[PDB]
Amino acid sequence: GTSQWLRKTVDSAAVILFSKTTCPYCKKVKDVLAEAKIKHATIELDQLSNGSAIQKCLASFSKIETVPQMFVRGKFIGDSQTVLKYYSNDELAGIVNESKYDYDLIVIGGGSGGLAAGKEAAKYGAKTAVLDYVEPTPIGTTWGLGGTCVNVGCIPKKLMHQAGLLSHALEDAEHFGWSLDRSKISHNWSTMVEGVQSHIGSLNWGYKVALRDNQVTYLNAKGRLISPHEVQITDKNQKVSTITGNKIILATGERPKYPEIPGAVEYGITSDDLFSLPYFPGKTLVIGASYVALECAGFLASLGGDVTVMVRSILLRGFDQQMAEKVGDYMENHGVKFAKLCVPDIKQLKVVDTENNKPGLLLVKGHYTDGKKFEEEFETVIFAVGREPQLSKVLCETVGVKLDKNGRVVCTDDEQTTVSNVYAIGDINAGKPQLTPVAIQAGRYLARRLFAGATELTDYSNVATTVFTPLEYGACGLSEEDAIEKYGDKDIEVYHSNFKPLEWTVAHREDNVCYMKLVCRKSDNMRVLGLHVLGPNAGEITQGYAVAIKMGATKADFDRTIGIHPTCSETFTTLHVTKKSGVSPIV
Amino acid sequence: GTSQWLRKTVDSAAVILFSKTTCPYCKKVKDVLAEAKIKHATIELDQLSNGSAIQKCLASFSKIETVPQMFVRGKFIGDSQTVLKYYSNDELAGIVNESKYDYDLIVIGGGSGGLAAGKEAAKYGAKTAVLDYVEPTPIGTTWGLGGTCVNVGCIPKKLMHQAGLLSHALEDAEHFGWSLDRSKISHNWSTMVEGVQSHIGSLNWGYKVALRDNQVTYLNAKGRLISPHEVQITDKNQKVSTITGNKIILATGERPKYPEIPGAVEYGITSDDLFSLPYFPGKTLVIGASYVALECAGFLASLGGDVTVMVRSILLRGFDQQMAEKVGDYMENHGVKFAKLCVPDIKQLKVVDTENNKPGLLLVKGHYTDGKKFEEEFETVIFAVGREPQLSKVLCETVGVKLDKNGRVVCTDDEQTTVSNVYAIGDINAGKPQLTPVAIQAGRYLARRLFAGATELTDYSNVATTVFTPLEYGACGLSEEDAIEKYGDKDIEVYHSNFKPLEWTVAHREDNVCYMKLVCRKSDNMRVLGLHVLGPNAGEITQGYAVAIKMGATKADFDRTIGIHPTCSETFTTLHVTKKSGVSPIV
Ligand SMILES: Cc1cc2nc3c(=O)[nH]c(=O)nc-3n(C[C@H](O)[C@H](O)[C@H](O)COP(=O)(O)OP(=O)(O)OC[C@H]3O[C@@H](n4cnc5c(N)ncnc54)[C@H](O)[C@@H]3O)c2cc1C
Ligand SMILES: Cc1cc2nc3c(=O)[nH]c(=O)nc-3n(C[C@H](O)[C@H](O)[C@H](O)COP(=O)(O)OP(=O)(O)OC[C@H]3O[C@@H](n4cnc5c(N)ncnc54)[C@H](O)[C@@H]3O)c2cc1C
Ligand SMILES: COc1ccc2sc(N)nc2c1
Ligand SMILES: COc1ccc2sc(N)nc2c1
Ligand SMILES: COc1ccc2sc(N)nc2c1
Repeated sequence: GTSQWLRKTVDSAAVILFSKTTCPYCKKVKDVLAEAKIKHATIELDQLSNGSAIQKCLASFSKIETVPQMFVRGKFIGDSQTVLKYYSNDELAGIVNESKYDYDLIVIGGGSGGLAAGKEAAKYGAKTAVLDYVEPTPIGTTWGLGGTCVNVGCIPKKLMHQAGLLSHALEDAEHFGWSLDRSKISHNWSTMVEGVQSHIGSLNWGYKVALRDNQVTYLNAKGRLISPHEVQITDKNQKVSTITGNKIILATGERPKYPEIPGAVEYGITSDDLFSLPYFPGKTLVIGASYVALECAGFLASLGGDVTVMVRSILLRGFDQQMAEKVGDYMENHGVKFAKLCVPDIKQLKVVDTENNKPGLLLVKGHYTDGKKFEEEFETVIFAVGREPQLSKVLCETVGVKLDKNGRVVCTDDEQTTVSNVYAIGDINAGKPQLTPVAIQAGRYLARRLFAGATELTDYSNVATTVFTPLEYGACGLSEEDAIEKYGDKDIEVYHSNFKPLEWTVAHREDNVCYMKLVCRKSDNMRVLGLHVLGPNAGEITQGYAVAIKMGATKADFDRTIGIHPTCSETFTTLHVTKKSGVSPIV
Repeated sequence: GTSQWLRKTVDSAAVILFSKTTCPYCKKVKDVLAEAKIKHATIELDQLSNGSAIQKCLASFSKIETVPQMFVRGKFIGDSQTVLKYYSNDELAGIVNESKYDYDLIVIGGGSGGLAAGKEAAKYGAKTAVLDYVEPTPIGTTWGLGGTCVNVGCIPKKLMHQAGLLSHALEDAEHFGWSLDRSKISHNWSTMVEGVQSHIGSLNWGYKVALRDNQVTYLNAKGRLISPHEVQITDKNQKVSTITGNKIILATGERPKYPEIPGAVEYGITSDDLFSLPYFPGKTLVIGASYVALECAGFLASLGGDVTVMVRSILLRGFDQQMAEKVGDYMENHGVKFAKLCVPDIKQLKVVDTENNKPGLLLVKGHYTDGKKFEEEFETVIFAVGREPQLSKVLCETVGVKLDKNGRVVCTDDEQTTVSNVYAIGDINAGKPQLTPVAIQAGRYLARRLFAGATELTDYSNVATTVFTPLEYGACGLSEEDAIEKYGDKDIEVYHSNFKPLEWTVAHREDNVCYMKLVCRKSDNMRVLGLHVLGPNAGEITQGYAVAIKMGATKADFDRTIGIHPTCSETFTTLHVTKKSGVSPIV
């Protein structure tokens, strides 16, 4: 119990001090360590409810039972007299840098999860390397340190969403008394992209500064795991070499898929290319119906573009389908065209005009599921048909790391792979939600367990989401159809209501488009199984409720909490119309 | 136990059926009542924990132990056969309408609490009257049904705040690529007031339709309680008469105070006048430092006004003072001027030009707390120095209703006054938070206890708030200073952090002005005592966390919950810097 924890903690910690807050000999050792600039984990036994047992177990390692005790990479170094001995004899620095491997930790992948893991590990004295390389897109697009979210994901996507939201702010301003004329105003794409990219550039720089300031080695090189402890690296001159590490974290993420049709790779683009594109896409086809497809089509339409979305089967597969349909109906009422039940079978009519900064022109041919034909011209074609890893590029098959049928890494609930010193975090961890805050939490918590004796695991259940379509959609927990499948229709009650933002009244916007519902379990005290909201600032609205759902909130907890007025979120505190009653949810 | 609940329910309900969902005899009685358009409460005994105990207890009133049993105003009326007998002989309508009083319920006051109480009561067959009258301001301002929030409070105040927020949307849009020039755009006060007043008028009418469709008698008349059951009314022609009622709900609210100085009533205005003012206020002095004072000064400055606030001592007395200082510092940096530690001693220079729609001109003279003098000219002077009831107008002292030293009604935890059939709700209920959703919950919950046999009480603790200053401030729970005073400094831990909205990056707004903190109790598992956030959309951010705080959230609950990215709210899920540590909170 305690003894198995202590043995795991001593074996993998890089530099660790066992201590008590009240001991002057411990304080004496602490003072020497960072005077020598030695980072290390510390465990204060007088703060743990079974530190008495832990203190006894230490003797199995050191032959002594007192504090302080200092260890390095699994070996007892000494008590207070001995550490100080090594200090004044100039032997300490070499003791703490002695290692079987080049690094205590090698992280393959410099994105959301890998940067978080690497920085946290270095805080506790682990000698750490972070490797990052960006394979160019088929047209040559590349970018800096930070991963998919920072460069070609959450950050530029929401900034362009905000640019689209501002179009309605300009419209609304007239009704609130401002003198501008919305009809005489236009949008400049390249001015937007320049501002977005300047912010991304400050993030690239900020990450390189942060790794420097934590004493992390950053290598802009491609990594490949060739045995449990050996990582082969290839740098920008094609020089190949091998570095070794005790623990390995795989954190290499995914890249967009292309469909296997003529012309797709040659003449289309993906989200990887869109966020730094030097010309306005113009008339655009988006192929796909994921949240990436709908978000990109949405802001393009708000920025003045002529936009079509070609949908294989349904919108937002895997999300609540009543909410998916309301999301799409709103988009279709504000500009976006949909080619439903349709797939592509791409021809080039004009080459991209790199000089004058203009798109080319394309003929797209496809068919509907009944066999009728699709044929139309577009200036830009964007594929948003899913994302995949390519771990046969990162991971030799002889190492023994097990993958699933989709090519993701099969892990235990502490992120361990089938190779005992190798872990995986982020989008490549099979079965986990593919989100930046999850990858960050998993990375930081894993670093603390490896190098500071922590025990807390990452909790992957009921993680809230937000889809940033022109009208935003936040959710936490089960869809209504999943809840019914799991418990049966008679054990599920659904409370719901339309609402109108107060900001929308003077602006003459729609009365009954925003919507929210709570999906509850009758036989478990009306437990809230899932929460759904369509409306402005849906992410801000949803976040706080995710804490209450984590704690097991019921309908009664929502009723006894009082609202804040005037807000959209307060509508969750007075819900009363049930779906079974058949009463209308309009307001 | 069960005995005394049943007695209370029978004596108080207007029309109540005791039933079981499975019984076809109950189904037949319900249908008769529905056809005769008789509204009633229903208690389904087969869905209560001790419904079997109630069923035998009903014998004390009816001499029968069976179901259905119908009661009217405390009298047993009959079982299925007997009720059908009265229906067949055309005797039912007179039985259900006969009462010792004109009304089952008279509500004095047609505002947030009063309208909610009256509509809820009528849903269970209580015969209800709602009285409302708006005594004009000193310059003659008056308005329609709905109360302070609807007409001169939360609704018009947040609509003008939105108009002010749009000035920053206009500035921001240039940086996101839109071609307007904020420099050549102006604001028209009267166009704004017209749109706001048109929405308020749709609410006045909506409340009159709602009362009609619930069979509630609405009298636009001044009401005065002269004995426990007698209400004297005065109408628009000064015709005086008396109506009687079984239960009485006092819900008359408050009005703004004026300071006792020359010129104040003659030449100043209050928030009561501001929201329909026919001319732009111009150079404005706001006297006071409550949330009303600051919210009004904030949007006036954003609309292009020259605004000064005169502060007697501190900003936002009663709120967290660190937070209040950050609110005031933001307004000072964005154009509001402050005259600190200063009170007024008002002179007319120009009379309001009612013809060409222009303000007058005033001289304000005052003095600072050390003795220096204040003297300066303003076009409009707005007093926001508090609000008070005047129950001497509403309530004869001989009736016996206890008031406190401030003139508010002293109530038990079920809103009962010292006169057993008289209740008080909303802003006049002493010691309760003076907020619109509180009044609505109190009113709806009380009507159900009186007329449908409900037992749930209103919970007044940890009610969340939002101050809609130009940068908004949301809170739920204790201020930091109140926590320290109640538990001691050694037992309080404070986690805090600055943040920057992603929307502010491309717009080049400030890096370290938004701010958030959690105030926690160490010896109670790091219980979250209070939550505070300064930033955009603060009310949307805070609302959901109020459910978690109601359920007893700890810091570990905030830590194990995952963030939604990119949002402002997610910063709460990863807080780690403590105030004790001395580490900077900047980003
Ligand atoms: C358009 C879009 C929008 C999104 N919006 C959101 C959103 O709003 N909110 C949200 O929570 N999530 C969002 N996501 C998801 C989010 O981007 C991912 O979940 C997150 O980036 C995953 O982090 P990661 O560390 O697992 O991988 P990544 O961030 O992809 O990092 C992996 C890194 O490793 C590098 N690498 C790969 N192979 C090697 C190798 N052999 N050697 C060295 N380096 C290598 C990659 O080039 C990359 O830099 C979005 C994704 C997309 C595509
Ligand atoms: C400027 C301002 C801004 C505010 N903003 C907010 C906000 O953002 N959020 C929030 O939660 N709260 C806000 N409030 C507070 C909110 O308005 C009040 O808490 C709420 O209106 C109180 O409701 P009530 O039912 O107690 O009284 P009221 O809403 O004031 O209604 C009482 C009614 O009774 C009438 N009456 C009085 N005497 C008699 C009589 N003798 N006979 C007949 N009728 C009579 C009055 O004229 C009035 O119409 C704000 C208040 C102000 C002043
Ligand atoms: C549609 O109305 C809007 C949209 C976006 C924004 S950003 C801001 N400050 N105000 C608004 C108002
Ligand atoms: C930094 O640029 C790089 C880094 C590593 C590699 S491995 C390869 N094949 N090309 C590159 C380019
Ligand atoms: C316009 O409606 C009214 C209603 C009641 C009264 S009592 C009074 N003094 N004036 C009025 C006006």
